[PDB]
Parts: sequence; structure tokens; C-alpha cells
Amino acid sequence: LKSLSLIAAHSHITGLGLDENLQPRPTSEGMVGQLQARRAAGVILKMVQNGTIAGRAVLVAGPPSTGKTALAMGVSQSLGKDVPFTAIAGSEIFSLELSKTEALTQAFRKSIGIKIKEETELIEGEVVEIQIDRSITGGHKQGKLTIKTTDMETIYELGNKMIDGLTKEKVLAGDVISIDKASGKITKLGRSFARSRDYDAMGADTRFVQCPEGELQKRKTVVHTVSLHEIDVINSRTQGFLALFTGDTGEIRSEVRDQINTKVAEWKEEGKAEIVPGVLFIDEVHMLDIECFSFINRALEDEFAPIVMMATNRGVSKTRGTNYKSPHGLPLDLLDRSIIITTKSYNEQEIKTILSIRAQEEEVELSSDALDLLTKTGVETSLRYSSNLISVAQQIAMKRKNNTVEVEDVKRAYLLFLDSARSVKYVQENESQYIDDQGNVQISIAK
Amino acid sequence: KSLSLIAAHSHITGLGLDENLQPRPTSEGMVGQLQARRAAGVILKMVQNGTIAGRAVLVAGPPSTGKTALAMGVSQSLGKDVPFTAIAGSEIFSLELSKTEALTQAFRKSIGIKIKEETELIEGEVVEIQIDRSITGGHKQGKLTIKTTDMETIYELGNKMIDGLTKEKVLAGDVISIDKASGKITKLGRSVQCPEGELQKRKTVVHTVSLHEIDVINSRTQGFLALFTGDTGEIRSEVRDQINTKVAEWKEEGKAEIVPGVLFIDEVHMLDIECFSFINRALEDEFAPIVMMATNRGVSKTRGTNYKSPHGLPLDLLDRSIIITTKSYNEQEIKTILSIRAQEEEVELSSDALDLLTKTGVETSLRYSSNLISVAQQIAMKRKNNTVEVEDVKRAYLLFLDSARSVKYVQENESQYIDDQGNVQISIAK
Amino acid sequence: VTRTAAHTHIKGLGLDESGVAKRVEGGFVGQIEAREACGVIVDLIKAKKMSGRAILLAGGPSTGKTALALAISQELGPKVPFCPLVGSELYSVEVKKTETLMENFRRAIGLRIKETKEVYEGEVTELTPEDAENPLGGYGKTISHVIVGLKSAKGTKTLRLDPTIYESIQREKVSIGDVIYIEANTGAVKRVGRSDAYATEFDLETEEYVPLPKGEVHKKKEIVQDVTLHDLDVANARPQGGQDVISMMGQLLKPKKTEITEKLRQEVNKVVAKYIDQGVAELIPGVLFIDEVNMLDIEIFTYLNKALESNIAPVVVLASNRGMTTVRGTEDVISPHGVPPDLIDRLLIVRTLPYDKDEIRTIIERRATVERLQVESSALDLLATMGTETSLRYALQLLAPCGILAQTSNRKEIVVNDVNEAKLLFLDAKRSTKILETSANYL
Amino acid sequence: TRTAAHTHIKGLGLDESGVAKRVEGGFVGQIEAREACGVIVDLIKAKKMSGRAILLAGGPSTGKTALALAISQELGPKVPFCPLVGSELYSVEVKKTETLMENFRRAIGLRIKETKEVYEGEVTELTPEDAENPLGGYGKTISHVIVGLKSAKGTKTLRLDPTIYESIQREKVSIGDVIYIEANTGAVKRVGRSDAYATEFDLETEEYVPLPKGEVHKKKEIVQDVTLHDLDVANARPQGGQDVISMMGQLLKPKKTEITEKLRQEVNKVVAKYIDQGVAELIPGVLFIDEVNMLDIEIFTYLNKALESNIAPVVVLASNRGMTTVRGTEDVISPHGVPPDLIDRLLIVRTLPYDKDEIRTIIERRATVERLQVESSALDLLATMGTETSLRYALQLLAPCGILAQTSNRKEIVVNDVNEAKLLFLDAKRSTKILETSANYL
Amino acid sequence: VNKLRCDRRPIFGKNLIDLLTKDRRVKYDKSSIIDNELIKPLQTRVLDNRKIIDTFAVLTPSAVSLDMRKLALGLNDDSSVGENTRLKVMQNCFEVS
Amino acid sequence: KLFKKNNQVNRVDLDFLNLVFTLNDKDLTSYHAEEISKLTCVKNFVEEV
Ligand SMILES: Nc1ncnc2c1ncn2[C@@H]1O[C@H](COP(=O)(O)OP(=O)(O)O)[C@@H](O)[C@H]1O
Ligand SMILES: Nc1ncnc2c1ncn2[C@@H]1O[C@H](COP(=O)(O)OP(=O)(O)O)[C@@H](O)[C@H]1O
Ligand SMILES: Nc1ncnc2c1ncn2[C@@H]1O[C@H](COP(=O)(O)OP(=O)(O)O)[C@@H](O)[C@H]1O
Ligand SMILES: Nc1ncnc2c1ncn2[C@@H]1O[C@H](COP(=O)(O)OP(=O)(O)O)[C@@H](O)[C@H]1O
Ligand SMILES: [Mg+2]
Ligand SMILES: [Mg+2]
Ligand SMILES: [Mg+2]
Ligand SMILES: [Mg+2]
Repeated sequence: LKSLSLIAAHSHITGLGLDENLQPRPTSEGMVGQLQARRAAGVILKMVQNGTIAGRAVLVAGPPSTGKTALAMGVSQSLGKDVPFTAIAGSEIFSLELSKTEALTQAFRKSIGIKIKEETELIEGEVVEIQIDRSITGGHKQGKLTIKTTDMETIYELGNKMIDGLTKEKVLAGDVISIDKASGKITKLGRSFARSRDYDAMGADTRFVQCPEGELQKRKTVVHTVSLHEIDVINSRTQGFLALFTGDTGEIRSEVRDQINTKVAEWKEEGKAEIVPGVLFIDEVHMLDIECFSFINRALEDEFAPIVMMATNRGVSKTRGTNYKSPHGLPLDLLDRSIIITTKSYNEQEIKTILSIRAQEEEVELSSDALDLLTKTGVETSLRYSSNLISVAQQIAMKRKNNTVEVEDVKRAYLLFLDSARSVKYVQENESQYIDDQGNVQISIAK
Repeated sequence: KSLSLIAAHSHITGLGLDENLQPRPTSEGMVGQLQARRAAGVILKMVQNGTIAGRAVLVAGPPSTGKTALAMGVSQSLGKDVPFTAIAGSEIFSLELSKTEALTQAFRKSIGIKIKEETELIEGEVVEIQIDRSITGGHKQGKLTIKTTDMETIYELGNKMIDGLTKEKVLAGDVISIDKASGKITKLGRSVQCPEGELQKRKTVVHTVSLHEIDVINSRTQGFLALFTGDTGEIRSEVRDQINTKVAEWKEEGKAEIVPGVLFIDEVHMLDIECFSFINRALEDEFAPIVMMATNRGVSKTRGTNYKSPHGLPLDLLDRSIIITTKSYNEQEIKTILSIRAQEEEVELSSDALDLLTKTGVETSLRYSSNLISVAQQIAMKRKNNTVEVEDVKRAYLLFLDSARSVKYVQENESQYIDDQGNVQISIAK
Repeated sequence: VTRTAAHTHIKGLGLDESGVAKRVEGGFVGQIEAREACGVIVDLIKAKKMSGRAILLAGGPSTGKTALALAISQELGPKVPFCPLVGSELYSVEVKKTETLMENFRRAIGLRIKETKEVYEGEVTELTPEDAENPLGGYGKTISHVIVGLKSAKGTKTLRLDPTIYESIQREKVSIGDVIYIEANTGAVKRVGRSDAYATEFDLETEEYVPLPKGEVHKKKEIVQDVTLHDLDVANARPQGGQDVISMMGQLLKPKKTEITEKLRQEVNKVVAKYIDQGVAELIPGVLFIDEVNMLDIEIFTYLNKALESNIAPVVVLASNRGMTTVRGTEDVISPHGVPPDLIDRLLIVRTLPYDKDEIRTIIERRATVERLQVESSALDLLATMGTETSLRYALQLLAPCGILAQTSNRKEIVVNDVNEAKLLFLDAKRSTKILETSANYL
Repeated sequence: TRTAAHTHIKGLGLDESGVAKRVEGGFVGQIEAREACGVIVDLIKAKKMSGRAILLAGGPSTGKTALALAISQELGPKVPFCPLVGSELYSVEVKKTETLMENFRRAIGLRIKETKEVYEGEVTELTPEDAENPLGGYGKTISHVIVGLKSAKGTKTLRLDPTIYESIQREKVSIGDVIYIEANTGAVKRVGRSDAYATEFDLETEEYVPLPKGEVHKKKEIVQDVTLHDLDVANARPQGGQDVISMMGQLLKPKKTEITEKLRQEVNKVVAKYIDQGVAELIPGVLFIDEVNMLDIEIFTYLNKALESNIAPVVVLASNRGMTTVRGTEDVISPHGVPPDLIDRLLIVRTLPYDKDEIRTIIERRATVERLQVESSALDLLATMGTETSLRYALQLLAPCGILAQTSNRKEIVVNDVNEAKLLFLDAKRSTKILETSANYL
Repeated sequence: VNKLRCDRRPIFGKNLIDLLTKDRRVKYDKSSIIDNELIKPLQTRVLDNRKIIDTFAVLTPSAVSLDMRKLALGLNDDSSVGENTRLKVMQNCFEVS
Repeated sequence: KLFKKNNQVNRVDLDFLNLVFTLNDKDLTSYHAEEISKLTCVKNFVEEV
């Protein structure tokens, strides 16, 4: 609801359909079927929620449109907020600004999070009157100011250094300010409501807030969630927070990372900061350079390694960067340390539920005979195809203005938009018209 | 002005034409090439008309035959005040700029815009200028006397005007031009010039600015420096999308006009396939220059692909372009061309030497003999005679070898020269 | 007067309310199927419900693909953002191609922003500071308020201002008789110039003069300006604020593209997601268009799979000509249209048919009417046969030069002798290859 | 308590001047390998030899890396050890050669120890001592300044030369504030006000530290260690807040620059000057490059001249591959991927695969660190599976069997649980066998 | 003014200023050491090398264009920069050494 | 100046709606932002109205 409401490839999947016994339901939580793969994913889910293990990889295998992308995405939804998750692509780690090794190191750094808690002691209250004597005697005559709160009012003596500090950020009283207890820092919240009617046009600094309620000074703790990557970028630069948003990291030296690791170790020893194990998901890893594979092989064994899951639909094929063909498209070293989860193609019965459950998402009413033709065309074609026809047939039926999508509108929608298998035939017969790999093309129809 | 010593095209000026577009046999440094001059003239009048934009035309022909001289005569016949851009195919390749943006930058450079502004200027000799320090009565009081031949009057300065006269030291008796709307002073000389007339006159100032020059200024704090320094660095496309609309509104209001300049690309055969793919989209848009492309090679391999396309260009680009073919020169034209170069280089050639130079021009090449005509003048200069002689042409023929002769010499001397395999023999015996 | 480059005669798809395409409408001839196919696309773009959906229209060369891709943009209207893109433009030296692709993806969508501002403007009559005799202990010297009178044509009003916004006026060096612009929201003061009536005071003056502003004094206005999300991202990356000497050199340095983090994009989606909830802003989708998609590397093709699954992914349309060929960046892979099969699985395929000769004859007619020239019918038939024997785009190119020869012959209408003369000066590709094969050096 | 594929390795597990034990430090078998590495530990502790490299070769899952982690443990936390991968040598910022030379100098550390006498405590009072000046004058002349110091359990009075008044004036200390005074170097430092003075003002911006514990006069020593590379970076990098060069540091971006040899030699000069006086101690470290097979021949070439350097440390290499074509040269074939000229400069340590009985002990020892306990029956299956499928497969199946055991509420793994975990997670061989039977492109 | 205050006030730091100084400040003490003699920052080496710079600096940029320095930074009598901003920058450059 | 033609007519300040927020970490803290947002004076103007 906080995210933008525009519908995505899979918007229906929310969480995983596993119970406390992990036994999957046939249709639940937005997904359908894939029982064994969903259970094998839930073992990883409790594996992350436990947090006692680190440095392991898992693989999700299957042909195209088998549900591998809707699987890892379902894991991130059931995992919930406050647990850091990083979803990237293998082709994205190729960059001119960063080396692939460091660009992958950042991909491993962003997944693991850190929660830091800090307590503060502040004195916040509205000011009544401020008196500072100057020429009566001299030399910090010990002026006194009166701070007002709704339920309490007291008078505070002001020291010489506080006299010098109050001059900066000048206060006329009639104002609400807050003074730090430890460092004596003066902060001005803003003017009261009685000062609003003085000017018709006022500056951009002015503002009005209610008088603080309760005790004058309070003890409050604040919690922050910051990933290790943000810590490293902040420590790497004089101003690193701007480097976060501008996106230029600068290839942080690996020397600082060890210092940050010692810092996190000391913070864990003191108990001020606890770490939350994160998840890293790389989609379409069938295209990756071998240096990245070896660096993944080494970088997975460190003390903080986020759990890594990946999906590749390539069969036995040549790896990028080498002439030889390794199975699955990955080197045997990466397959040695890993666990492979296989997904199987859907049956006819499941496809119609995947369709109707999609029409519920698009809010498109369908006739009982529309799912028959859309399912029949869905079997010969791919499940990912007819899902677009369910969208177009809604507009074609909208032109006819009547309610649910009729079968004839589905036939017209299938007639206007060609299947991937038909375009191959139309190209093969018309080959002389289309451009060729050799560059030969016949523009003229006349012979 | 514009110091230039000698150029290959230095002779031909403005192609040549008649009101019937029929080319003359020899017109303004252009001999030969009848049909090519007529087609190039049709393209020229098409540019001068400006009704059609974004059209490509191709100039094809053998090396050293009627190709670059065509586009040179079209650029010179087009004259000043209209944009003409000539870039080599290897020039668009850049390490700092992408090939696509560097290719669009020329399309933006080839189209200009004229902007007019009216100003009221007061100019004349200053005989007397008095300036007074601040007093309680007024901030500053001063009176300058601007004397002109027709009228002489005195003006009382405007405060900050006095700061402009005291800002830059001004001596009485020099001719200056003060800009009321601009607020700056322009000194035209001393009294070097004479006062023409009335002090204040309303004039209009026309400024010819290309689309690129408008585009660079808006993308930067100071973009005019980015024009000269070439650091422009891939201006956003959104800025250009705003420039086009703002220019459209300027045209509807009548405050500006556009000039459909010409874009000429030498050595198009060496352009990458990506650039060829971008040109197809760049031609179909609203603002595009008329493009002329010339390639010497034909039936070769396109750079970036394995297959060989005809003429060395993709057929998709050949569809958008119109092809003009040039023919090899006959024997009677070569002597007239070499005579034109003789008149251009201040070289006196006898008819007997012109016959041998023509025969060598037909047997080998025109570019060669036209190089020799320059070298023989010094050999004739050592003999102190003003006119070149046959013996000097023969001496210049034996001293400097031709290409065909040098190849036949290399084939016999191949053992001495280095080989593709790297084998060489520097030892004389054994 | 008017410029026409291979276009501008297409005013849209020209579809009826029932969705049926006329035989000829809007400069479009034939291709009823492809027209009806794109109209439903326009309807889906207007529906706003679907995001990331993509439809590919593939056909032979000069079949009207691109010409139709401009027609859909004409059908959407100026309010709907349309970003043209070519596969060869995605490669950039400054940043990786991926960030450029995702960048254009966000450049397609757009958002409208409305906010109300109230401004006091007019000529300054009399401005006076007001100093408080009370020291208050906070400051040595200050002012309680500053009263500045404002004069306008409809009326005059006196204002009471705080010392800060008066300090801004002192920075603007405003004097009595100069028009100023004071906005209530940001509290910024701008001096437009000196009033027009005071111009006659001095003979020579540096300052410009402007008339007194119309309106009483105070004005209430709202600004409905619409801005794309990517422009919010670029404006978010480079701040325009601050007087620091560092910020000045930061403005001097040329803008250099950089890879934007996903966190900043997520924050922008958060604040926009709040503004759309308050109703102050309204998000609208937009269309991305890519030409010559076959020139894309397999890396960009792979990133397109993850990019289309995003919720903010705009509708993108692809157009390709070539048949089954080796995909760029792949060694042995052969796929139709030059697109990987995994991406073809996501798209929708639309096919474009060639044109009959009788249709070409009408194409030359309409191109001549938009060209405003005059063509005889007897020469029109020959131009049709010529266009059918070589190519359709060659006759549309032949219409241009004949107009010049007709002016030299003074004839108002094109004659068969004129085009027959134009054929000898200009050759097409087929003749150029034939003459290219037999010659001494590369013809 | 986080464990990733490790942490059951404690040191090498050797004994005193003898053959390595059968099982120590989580190590089983391969006594010859960790013994030969045991000698290398002594070679490194000798701190004499330089640029001596060794390479341990063997098949995958043979324990190549665990030996490098083991010697890294055996050297101790004070000895610098840099984990590095051959893929990390390629960087867009600088050439590979400069990165390799930088990592070569990251290995050697340098320790600095300093002893300084301090005087700390509160201020009881400050009084001048007037004496006659050497040359007669009317004005005042102070011979010494008396400063009292109060700390917990003690009190003291000091006498300083009159030049201390400038430093005391700089630090602005008067009375009742704890100060910091160094014996020979002198001057002062003001840490903060005394704690008993917080009550006199209800609101104050200055913090109050308590009086120093123990005697007012103390002598302590502090040891600080810094690597030579971290030292060089500070020399090459400008440091200032407001400086114009530092002003160009902001608004621009820092990028790794190739460091000249002159600067490195200049740092070596001062490091040698401090090591001669006894204040500095140079301890060579160990560089470790995993997957050396990924290195280009240009780096292999620079290692030849680099290993012959005088300050070059000991670098351990690991290459699992057999005869391969070296990267950068298609025709050349050399064992392990290392060129023969580079092989000539190192010592090879072979590794052998683990026996079945050793595998079962590997899993049973991994169970303790995993904190999961298994029966004897289900362990015998993990042994056979480990030998057939692969070693890292049985070690990978441990956690899913425990999670499934928690779903069944049982606290120990059962045969049914290891079979159910077998069906859910497949190894490499099963997947590669499934790819052949499917035409779906799977 | 009500909507003005309702807009202006909700300005939230995406992280914090206290998170920047929290993850920066080091727990370790100063530990004054001789390492100050082992650093010798680049700025001091310009001062210690004064003799070599004095003797070995010879060549001059024979061709220059005056008033290209003011125009490069954009600060001059007429530009798009503010009137007072160029003055404040001129004073800042007049101060910093 | 030709591109300085009237803008703020159709221009949004865009800095008043806090879409520039990446500049807020320099001078502004977290707890002051939370308390500052919680203490707002709204509902008093409604009473005075
Ligand atoms: N469990 C599921 N239930 C319903 N639909 C699913 C499920 N898993 C996948 N899908 C469908 O599969 C499509 C996405 O397939 P994807 O995982 O991207 O395949 P691949 O990753 O092989 O490209 C979505 O349109 C979605 O409707
Ligand atoms: N029609 C012509 N009239 C006069 N000189 C010509 C003509 N055509 C070519 N030339 C001569 O050819 C030389 C350059 O040849 P060019 O046209 O550049 O060949 P290409 O363009 O094929 O390289 C010029 O020095 C010019 O004098
Ligand atoms: N149906 C049509 N009606 C009118 N003109 C057309 C039609 N189809 C194509 N054209 C014309 O053909 C020209 C080039 O076609 P284009 O769409 O660019 O081909 P491609 O899609 O292969 O790039 C365009 O200028 C367009 O005006
Ligand atoms: N002596 C041993 N005892 C127990 N486990 C071992 C032993 N040696 C290696 N291992 C196991 O081998 C794994 C490390 O293998 P590694 O050396 O990385 O393989 P490779 O030789 O391919 O690099 C560790 O997880 C560890 O559990
Ligand atoms: Mg996927
Ligand atoms: Mg040429
Ligand atoms: Mg096209
Ligand atoms: Mg290893």
C-alpha cells in the first residue's frame, strides 16, 4: 500500500503458503502449486529467521516461466519488513565506474543489516523571560532564564560559558528551545502561536509548535537500522552520505572494511548494536564473468556472508569468459558449494487457477467459457503469454461496453496479436522480405 | 583576409551553374562532370528553398574523380550566412563522447537560427566630461558633452552611468558608443573616425546562433565556454526537447527564423554500424540538415559486421539516401584541370610540357601530375628560367617515383624490405 | 515556411468509435489490422491499470512500423509523456548501459504537481524600519518590524514585514520607486526593475524600466505543472542551493551522469506515494519507444526481463525488421528478430504487411498533396511503376527534385519528361550495385 | 554465534617439536600437509627470509583453504594476514600491477612502543615564586611556578620552570580543573573540569570528569602497530580542513593513484631510521591469493621480479586446477595454471583426498560446531552420501535436516529426515542428469 | 499560514546528523605518538622542498590570455551569477591561503 | 534572457514540497525532526477561525 499501486508481473504473490508444519496448501497466499519447491524455500525461510548460520548458497533451477522468479519474490514478502533484502541481476554488476569484484562486494554488503540504539538526555521547554546583566556590574553577572512547560515550570541559573552560548542563536524568549544536557548544545524549535499575528509576510525559518508536555528533562532511547554498506560508505568519505544518493562510491579500499568489522565487533561486545542476517538474491546468473564466480566462491566463507539464492534457466551451455561448456552455465566449483532446487512445469489444472487468480488481480470478470479457450491456448503457448491476452481482451470487451469478456472478443484478441510460434512461420515464408544475417534483403515486390 | 597559402580546392569557387542549371564546360574553376554538377545544383537550390529537410544524398565515384570538389563547390556556392558542416568519419569516434551523441552534435551544429534585437545607442566624440564627488544635495552630479557633426548636446549622467565612466578610464577626445539598454560603453577609436550624424539611433542587431550553441548554454552554468573547450560531455536529451519547443514558439511569434544548413560527411565507409543505425532515425525527425555522403570504396565489409554489404553501407541507410555517380575524367579534361592548377599556383607550363604532363596524368593519375606541377617549378628556379621545361618535368619524373613503379620495384627488392612474417635480410652476401 | 521530412502527414491512427479502421484516414493507407491492434494499445495506455506491459510490432523494411509508432504518440496527446529512444543511444561512455536503460524507463512516466502561492507585488512607495527601544538582552541592535508600502495600478497597500525579509530587500539594493516581487511561501524578494514613469528623470540610465504591475496588490494563483519522476531524481541528485564557494565550483563543473542508487529512487517513490494519497499530485503512466532493438546487447536484453517486472515499469513498444539472426553479444545463439526467446515470451507480437502497388500509387498522391506540388496523372502512373520496381521510399524521394526541374522549365505541373530527366541524375541502390560490380576501382 | 563453512579449525594442531597429531584443531588426516605447513610457520616466525612463496595444490574439497586459515591462526592476531583473490587484481581505477604491488606492501606490519611519564590530577592552587633576576631590574622576577596536584589516594606538589606559564596560559587552566602534564615534553592538556563542581550550576555546557584514579604521577606504555601501506597512504594523501588543495579535495572525488617508487623508498628511509634506534619493530606478514589460476600472465610476470624484492613478504598460493592454458596465452600449457618460470621460484605442497572414515569424522566434528547432534544410524547414511555425491553436500544437508527435525519437533536427526532433506535439495550430479532428459531448455 | 506551517514543518532527515557522527567518531583515545613524524603530510612537503622548487622551476607558459581566469570561474563584471555571491567568493579567495 | 522569459507562472518551486530532502541531513537531526513534526500547532488556527 505504501509502494506504488501500479500492477507488476506478479502482484498476487504475498508470502509463502506454508503452515507451521511447512506443508504447502494447493492454492494459498497468492501462489499455486510448486509444493516441493515452496517447502524447500520455506526451509530457507526459517533458516534466515533463525540467524544462527551464515555463509551458504542455494540455487533455484527450472525452465522459463516455471515460477522461479515468483518464488524468491515470495520469500522476500514472507520475510517481512526490517529484514534487509537485496535483489539484483547478474548483468548489472558490470560497470565502468566500479570493478566487478568491488561491485559484487557491495552486493554482499547491502544484504546484512545492523540495528543501533542510542539514548539521549535533553531539556526541552518554552521560554518565558531571559535576563542577562551587562553594565550593572560586569563579567557574566549570572543571568537567569525561566523555562515553561505545560505541567511544569522552573528557573535555571546560567553559567558564563552558557551566557556566551546563548548569544549565538539569539533568543528573544517567547520561544520554544531545547538544550542538550551533555554538550550544552542550544537548538531552536520555533516560535509560539502568540507570535503568528505580528507579520503578514514572514520568513521561511519561522514556524509554530505546541508547548512540550510533561517533565522538563527526559531520558529517551532512539533506534536506527543501518546496513554495513552504509557504514562503510560513510566512513570512506569526509561526506559519504551524499555519495550514497549520488551513487558514486569510489571503490572503497578493502583496508577500511576490516576497521569497520572491528568496530561492529566492539559494538556487539558492548551489546549496543545487534545484527540482523539478510538475504541476497541474484536473478539470471547464467550470464556472469568467471572472476565473479571465483570471487563468489571465496567471499561466501567469511564471517558475515548473507544467504544467497539464485535462479538460472540455462541448461548445459558455455560459460561467459571461457570456451568450454560447464553444466548449468556455472563452474563446478560454485555448484560444489550450493544447494539446487528444481521447479517443474505446471499442468493444465493449475494453469486455469493461475489465470483466474490473475483476473482477480486485474479485476476482470471472465465468462466460464473464456478460461477454456484461454487455457487451451495457454497449454500450447507459455503461461506468461495468455496473461497478456487476459489484459487485452478486457479492453476489446470494453469497446463492446458489456460487462465480462466474451469468447468472441478473446478470439479477436488472439487474432490481432500473433503467438511466438506463428511469427517464426510468417518470417520463414516471407524471408525474402525481412533482412537477413548476410544483410541481403529484397525491397521491391515487382519481379 | 583569412591567411591561407594553397589548398587542393583553393581554385574551384562556387561550383558553376547557369539560370537553366545546365553546367558550362568551364565555369568558376569547375571543369568536367556535367551530370554531377547538375544534380549537385538541384540539391543546392533544394537547400536554398528550405521547404524539405532531413534528406540524405550519396556521392559515389572512383578515387580522385569529381567527388570532394563537388561538395566543396556546393559549400562555396551556398555562400556565407548559411551553415555548412564537414566532418570525417573517423572524427566522430571519441573517447570522451559517445558515438551517438557526437553524431547528434553535428546535426545540431548544421542548423542555425537568426535572432534580432533592437537597441538605442548614443555615440559621438566626448569633448568635456565632468564628474563630481558625492554631496548632501545629490548622490552624484556629472555632465558629459557628446559632440557629433550634425548635432551636439549635453547629457546629465544617471549615477551608475557615472560608475561606468569612472569604472573604465575615459580620456576626453575619443569616439565612444554608449549603450543605454545594455549599460556598457564601446570605444570605436580616437578623434581615426569621424562623427557620422545624430547621436541616438534605433538599430536592429541580428544574431545567427546554431541549435547546438543554444543547447550548450542551457545545460551548463556557462555553456559558451563548453562550446570552445569541447568538454560539453553528453547534454541531456530533455534539454534539447525543451529547446525544440521554445524554438517553435519563437518561430510562431516571429522573433526568430531557422536556416536549413547542410551536413557533409567525408569517409562515410569507415563509420560504425551503430552510427548508420542512428542516422536512419535522425533523418526522419523534424529538425535535421540535408545530408550528403561520399564513399570511394564499394562492395566491401561494413565495420562492426562480418558480412559484406554493397558499397560498404547498409541497405537500410541506402534506402534513405539518393545516389549520385561520378565518372572518370577523359584525356581532354585532365589538361584543362592541370592548366587551372597552373594558373592557381603561378606556374608557367609550355605546351610541350603540358603534353607530357597530360600523358603521365592519363597513364598514372591526376593527383600525381598535379603534385609534380608544383615540384618542377623549383627545378626550373635553379635554372633561373621563368618557364618550366620538358627536361625539368623528366627530372622531376625520375627523382620522385610513382606508386605503380614503386610497387614493381618492391616486388624485385622484396628480399630487402620487411615482410608480413617479419623476415628481412640486412646482410649483403651469403 | 513549413518543413516536411518523411513525416507530418500522419495525424493519428484514425480509428472509429467501434474500433474499425477506415480504408484511408489521417495520412494512413491500408493496414487495418495493425491499426486496430495499436488502438487497443492506446486504450490500455489510457486505462492506467497496467504497468510494464510490452507489445512488439515487427515487419519488413518500409512497412510503416515507425510511422505507426509516431501515430500512437499523436493519438495519446501532448499530456501523455512519450520518449523516443534508439538501441544505439543506450551505449554511453560516462555510465554503464544498464543505468541508461533504467534511466529512460523512469523518464517515460510522469507526475503532475499543484501548489498555491500568494504574492505581493508593486512599486515601493515608502519603506521604513522600526527599531525597538527595549534591549531585550538578546541583541545589541535590531528592528521589531519593517513596513514597506506597495503601489499598483488597481490599488495601493502597506505591508508589515519581519527584519529577515527586509534584509533580503537590502541585499537586492531596492530603493524607493522600484518594482519588487515578494512571495509569501518561500519569502524570497526579487527586484524586477525601476518604474516606467521615473525613466524621464535622467538623460542616460543603466537600469531597465518596466511598467507598474496590474492587480490590486495581493494575488492568489496555483501552478499545475507536471514533472517526470526522473527529473525529480536528477534535481534530487544535484542541489541548486547554498552560497558556499564549493557549491559555486560544483555548478561550474560539467554535469556528469552517475548511477543512481535504488534507495533514493525508493524515497522518491515514498514521497510521491504520499502526495498521491493526499490528492495534491496525480501520477500518470507513459510510453517508452525503442527503435532497432536488434542492436541491443544480450546484457540489456537480460536486464529488460527484470526491468519489466517492476511496478513502476512503463509500457514499452519494440520494433524490429530483420528475421532470425545471431543476437549481438552471443556467439552461436540464433533467434528471430534479434531478440532472445525469453524476452519474446514476455512481449506481444504484431506483424506488418507490405503495400500493394495500387496503394503505393495513392501514397505518392498524398505525399504530393502534403508536398503541395502538382503532379500529372500520366506521370503519376509512371512514378507508381517506378516506385514498385525499386522501392516505395525511392518515389517519395523522387517527388522532391522534380519540383526544381519544373521551376527551371517554368511548368507548374510535373511532366513525364521531368521525372524521366530526374531518373538519370539520381540512381537507386539496385543500379548502383550493378555499376559497382564492373569498374576499375570500386566504381 | 555465527558459523560459515569454518570455525572448527583452531590453529594447525601441531605438538612440540614433533609430528602432527592425528586429530587436533578440527583437522583429520593430511598429517604431512599440515606438518609441512607447520615448518612454514617456523620460517615465518624467523622473520629473516623475504619473497619466498609456496603453493599448495590439490583437487577440490581437499582442504586447501583451511590450511591457509590454519597457518593464519598459528601466526597470531598480531601478525598481519591479508586474504586476497586473484580476481581482485583487476581494477578500473589503477593498473593491475599497482594493485599487486600495494597488496604486497599491505602484508608487512610495523609496531611502535612508547613510554611516557604523566602528571594528572586536580589543581589545589597555583602560586609564583619570586627571586632576584641575574641582571638587576625594578620589575618582578619569578624563579619557579608551584603547581599542586590532587588525585584519589594521594596528593603532590610540583615545581616547574617559569616557561610553563605560556603553556598554562594557552590551556587556560586556573583552579579546581583536572589537567594533563607530560614529564619531559612538558606543556599541559586540559581534559575537563572536576566532577565535584557540577552542582554549583544548575545548567552548564561543560562536562565534569572525575579525579584521576591512583597516584598523581604515572608511567605507562602504549604499543601501536601500523602497516607500511597504511603509512604510505597518509604520506601521499593531503590532509587539511580549509587548505586550497584540500578545498579541491572536496567537490572532486578521490581515486587510487599509482604511488611512485621514490616515495616508497623515502618511507623506507625513515622506517629504517626508527628501527635502528630501537623504537620501531618490523614484523613481516603473509599474503594469500586464492584461485591463482585466475591471474593473467602479465601479473605472473610481475611476480617474478616482485618476489626478488628485499622487503617482499611470504606469499602462499592455492591452485586447484591441473594442466591448463595460462590466461593470456592460448598455446602455452603449464600445470596448475602457473607458468613454469614462476613454478621454478616456489615449493609445491601436495594435498590428498579424504578417506571414508575421515569423512564420517569430518561430519561428526562439524555436528558439534553446528550444535546439532545426530544418531549413529543416520550418520552412516551421511557418510555414504558424502562419498558418493560429494563432501560439501553432506555438510550442506546438516542445517535442513535440523530445521525439518524442528518441524517434526524431534531434537535429533533421523533417517527419514535425511531422506526428506535428500529429496528437497539436489546435488550437482542429479541436476546435470535431469538437464539431459528435458527438452524444455532446463 | 496554516497550510504553510503544515507543509514546512514535516522535514525528515532520511538518516540523521547523529547517525553521521555516531558511525564516525572513534572510541580509541588520541594516543600522542611519534607517528606524527612518520606522516609528514603532502602540504608540509611543499614547504620543506622550497629550495628544490626555487632552483629547478624555470619554464613559463609563453602564451597566455589575460582575463581568462575571471571568466573561467564565472565571476566577472557581467555574468549569470549573483551580484553579492561573486563578491563573497572574491573575499573568500582573498582570505584562504 | 530569452530563456529567462516568464517561468514561475508555470514553474513549481519544488523545494517547498520537500522533494529535495537529501539536503536535510546536514543541519537537521532525527529526534528534532520527530518532535518538531509531533508538536505542530495545527488545530489552533481552526479554533481562531
Ligand atoms: N506459484 C505461482 N502461482 C501462480 N502463478 C505463478 C506462480 N509462479 C509463477 N507464476 C507465473 O509465472 C510468471 C513469471 O514466471 P518467472 O518466474 O518469471 O519465470 P522465469 O523466472 O523462468 O522467467 C508470472 O506471470 C506468474 O503469473
Ligand atoms: N571537376 C573538377 N575540376 C577541377 N579539379 C578537379 C575536379 N575533380 C577533381 N579535381 C581535382 O581533384 C583533386 C581532389 O580530388 P577529390 O575530388 O578529392 O577526389 P576524391 O573526392 O574521390 O578523393 C583536387 O585537387 C582537384 O583539383
Ligand atoms: N500506411 C502508410 N500510409 C502512408 N504512408 C506510409 C504508410 N506506411 C509507410 N509510410 C511511409 O513510409 C515512410 C517510411 O516508412 P517507415 O515507417 O520509416 O518504415 P520502417 O518502419 O521500416 O522504418 C514514412 O515516411 C511513411 O510516411
Ligand atoms: N582436516 C579437516 N577436517 C575437517 N574438515 C575439513 C578438513 N579439511 C577440509 N575440511 C572441510 O573442507 C572445507 C574447505 O574446503 P576447501 O579447501 O575450500 O576446498 P578447495 O580445496 O576446493 O578450496 C571446509 O568447509 C572444511 O569443513
Ligand atoms: Mg526471473
Ligand atoms: Mg574524398
Ligand atoms: Mg526507420
Ligand atoms: Mg578455496
